[PDB]
Amino acid sequence: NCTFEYVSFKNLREFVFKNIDG
Amino acid sequence: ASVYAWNRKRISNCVADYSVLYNSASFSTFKCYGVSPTKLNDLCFTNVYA
Amino acid sequence: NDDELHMLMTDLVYEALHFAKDEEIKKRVFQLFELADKAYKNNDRQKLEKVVEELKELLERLLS
Ligand SMILES: *[C@@H]1O[C@H](CO)[C@@H](O)[C@H](O)[C@H]1NC(C)=O
Repeated sequence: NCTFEYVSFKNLREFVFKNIDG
Repeated sequence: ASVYAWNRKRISNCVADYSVLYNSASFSTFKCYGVSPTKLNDLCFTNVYA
Repeated sequence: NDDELHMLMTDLVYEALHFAKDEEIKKRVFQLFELADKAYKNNDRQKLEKVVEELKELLERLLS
């Protein structure tokens, strides 16, 4: 079920992934 | 599509402007069963299936 | 009894309209009232009972 779709060492890439209230 | 095997378009994550469909005189009927036809713009749903 | 039934009918009409969030529900309830009103005046017990049973189911759907 494709209910959602969206399209937009030398380096450090930091990310935070959190899931709150959907 | 046919009634037996119809088309189901999933619409979501967009602005569901119903004021055009409601006001349009091209329709022979426009009737709602659970939600008033004039409040459709204010009620924000998770999904609409066409 | 036909008069008791008529009173039940109008109680159901009031409540059915009270909980009639949409317009289609109100329209159906009013139609049911009109049919019952005519049946009552013409002493048609079966039509009056039919409307009452239909109103009960309609209201149950609105409440549950
Ligand atoms: C879509 O969701 C339904 C459950 O409502 C499921 O039965 C069906 O297999 C899913 N279809 C796809 C392609 O994942």
